[PDB]
Amino acid sequence: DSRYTKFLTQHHDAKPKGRDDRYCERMMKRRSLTSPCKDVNTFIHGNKSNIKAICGANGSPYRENLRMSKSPFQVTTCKHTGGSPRPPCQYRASAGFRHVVIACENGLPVHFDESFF
Repeated sequence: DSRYTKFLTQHHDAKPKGRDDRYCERMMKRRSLTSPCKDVNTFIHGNKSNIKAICGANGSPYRENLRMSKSPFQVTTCKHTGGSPRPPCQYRASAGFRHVVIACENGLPVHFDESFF
């Protein structure tokens, strides 16, 4: 697989071990996002319940089909460097406490809008 399961696999790490370049390199490999190297990928920290609530009362409609969180989240964005689609995949991290924009379907998060950052 469902789009919700895919979203958790790609975008949720509750208690990150770090929030730097090496953290991104290790996590992109662990979540199988390195064949080919994914260009940009954000991990959202904290609990799952707060992320699901964006699809209800803790989010607001944003543009035609997206939703913006009403409060900020701890996030780490991983951006591919070197430009080779082939692994090993090197990444640069950008961590922050930011509002996030997602898409929801059936009350569940199914896509992360990387372009918002």
